[PDB]
Amino acid sequence: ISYEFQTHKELYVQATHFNNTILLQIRLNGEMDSTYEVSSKGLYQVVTKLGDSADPKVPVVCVQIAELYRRVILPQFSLLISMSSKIWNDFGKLVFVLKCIKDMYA
Amino acid sequence: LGSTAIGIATKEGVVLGVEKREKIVEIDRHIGCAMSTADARSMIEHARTAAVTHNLYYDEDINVESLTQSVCDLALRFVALLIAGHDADDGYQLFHAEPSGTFYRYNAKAIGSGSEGAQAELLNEWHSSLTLKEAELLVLKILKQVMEEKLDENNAQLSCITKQDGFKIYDNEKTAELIKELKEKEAAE
Amino acid sequence: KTISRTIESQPTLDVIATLPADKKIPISLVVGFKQESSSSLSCYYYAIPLMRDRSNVVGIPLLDTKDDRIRDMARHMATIISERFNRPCYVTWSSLPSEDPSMLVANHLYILKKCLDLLKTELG
Repeated sequence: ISYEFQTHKELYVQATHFNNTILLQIRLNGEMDSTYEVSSKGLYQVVTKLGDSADPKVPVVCVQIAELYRRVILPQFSLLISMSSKIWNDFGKLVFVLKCIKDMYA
Repeated sequence: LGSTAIGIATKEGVVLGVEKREKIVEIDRHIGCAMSTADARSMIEHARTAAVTHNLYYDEDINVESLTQSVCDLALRFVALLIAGHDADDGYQLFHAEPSGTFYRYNAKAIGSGSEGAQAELLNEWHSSLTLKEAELLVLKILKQVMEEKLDENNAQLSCITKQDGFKIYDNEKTAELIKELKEKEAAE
Repeated sequence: KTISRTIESQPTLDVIATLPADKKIPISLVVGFKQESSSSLSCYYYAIPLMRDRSNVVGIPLLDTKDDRIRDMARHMATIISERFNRPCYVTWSSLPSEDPSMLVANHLYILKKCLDLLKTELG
C-alpha cells in the first residue's frame, strides 16, 4: 500500500505499509543516502543501518517521525526510514518534513 | 589464535604491516585496514558501502573516525581490525577495532600472536616526529623481531596510506628493498 | 517520480518503484507476488556501484532475514540493477501471508528480468 507527496531544493516523501513495518523515504532533490530502523520494545529504540550512527540529531528526527505515526496517523511497532542526511530551522526543518508526511496521509 | 598485524602513525603517512603467513584490504582510497579472516567480508563490504555512499553524496573522503564507528556498530549489534586513514579533520589516524565492537585511537599498535611482545617495543620507540621511512623500517623490525620464520618479502607484507597517494599495498619490490635496507641499517653496529 | 504497477504474463507481480525524472537519485524497488489479504516486508537491501577511480558494485542488507533465498534474491536484484543503471538502488522483497518457498526458487530469474525490463522501459 503506497502513498506519496511532493512539496518545496525540493522535498519528496513516500511510504509503503506492510503487516510488520512501514517504510518511508524522505528524499532531498531526489537524494537519499541513510537508513535508520525505529522499532519499539513493545511497551523507542533507533538502530543505524547505514549512515552516521553517532549524529545526535538523528534519533531525535526518528523518534519524532515515529510518534507522528504511533499516536496521530494510524489510521509490535516498526518503521524504516531512508533519507538524505543533507537535510541537517533545523527544528523548523523537522516541522516541515513532518507536515509533508501528513500531506500524503502517511 | 589471531595473527600479527602492525600499524604506526606519523605526520607523513600511517603504515600497516602484517605477517603474510590476504590480510590488508582497502576500504577506500584514503583508508586501508589490516586484520588478524573470512568473517570479515561482511564488515569490509559494509565499511566500503559506507565509504562509497558518503563519498558519492558528499564528493569527499569519509571521516576515518565515522568509518570506524560504522564498522564497530555492526559488531555492537552482535573480526579484529587495524583501520588506518588520512582525513582532513584529524589528519593521520590509526584505530584498533575489537570483535566486541569497541574501538580506540592509537599512534602505534600491534594485534595478533607476538602482540604483547611488539607493543612494548612500539611503546618505547614511537614519537611524533618519526618519518614515514623510519616507520616503514620500524614495522619491518618489529615483524622480524616476532616472526616464526625469517623475514623476506614473501611472509610479511607492507602497506601505507598518505595524503597524496591514497592507500597502497607495497609489492614485493618496494618491500624487498626495505627488508634489505633494515639489514644494512642494523649492521651499523 | 514514483509508479505503482502489476506486471502480467509465471505469476503476476506487484511493483512500487521510485526513480528519476531526469545520478545520485537512487532507484527504489518494492516487489512481491500479487494476490487474490496482503503483504509483509521480508528483506530490504542496498547497493551502490564503485567508480572507475579504482565492474563491481557494493551493498548491504538494510533489513536482513534468516532465509537465504530471500536475501540472495534481494541482493542479486539490487546488485544487478545498480550495476546496469549505474545508480544506487534500494530493493524490498515483500512476502504474502503464507507464501510457499518454491514460488521464489521457481521465479528468481524471471522476476529479475521483468524488473530489469520495467526500469529499462521507464528510463532507457
